[PDB]
Amino acid sequence: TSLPTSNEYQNEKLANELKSLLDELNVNELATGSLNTYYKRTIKISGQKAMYALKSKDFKKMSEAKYQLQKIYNEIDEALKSKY
Amino acid sequence: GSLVVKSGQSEDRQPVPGQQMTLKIEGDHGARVVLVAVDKGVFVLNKKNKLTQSKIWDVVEKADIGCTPGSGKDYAGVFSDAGLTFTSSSGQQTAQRAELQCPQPAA
Repeated sequence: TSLPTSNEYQNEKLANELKSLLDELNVNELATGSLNTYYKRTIKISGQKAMYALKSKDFKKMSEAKYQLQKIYNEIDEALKSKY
Repeated sequence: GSLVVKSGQSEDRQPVPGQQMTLKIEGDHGARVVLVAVDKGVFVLNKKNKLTQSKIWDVVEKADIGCTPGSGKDYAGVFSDAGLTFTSSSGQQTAQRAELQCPQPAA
């Protein structure tokens, strides 16, 4: 074996980056138990979008869901610092 | 003084139900501010009997003791028509006022 090709790299990297967030999904999803309903509503929706995008291996949906899932995470991180 | 209420977010667009947003309040120091938010849909059924700064001054002006844009018939009239009373040791005094309200607007 040698090396990947054109769509062989970027399409795999995005998949890994999307998976990294999906692993700690239950972590963030359960972290909204004490937060408001907004965070609980946004993460349960942005959650599937990341999973369905992963299995489809579609570059578009994976990226579209990567930032969709990354945004909600950051919004939760800040939502916790006002609570210590 | 001055009291202004604008959006804390110096950027971005319209929020989403449940989302947080910073609310900047520019007022005088040491002043207490009471807030209240109401759906505009309510004013579609009734917009009367609200509270406006303009309605406040309108009341203050109505409670004015002056009943003349200026000047008078004589010296004793100038003071009275401006909401004042003059009295001296020489005798020159103003017209006795014994009525609360201004002159009945006789067209």
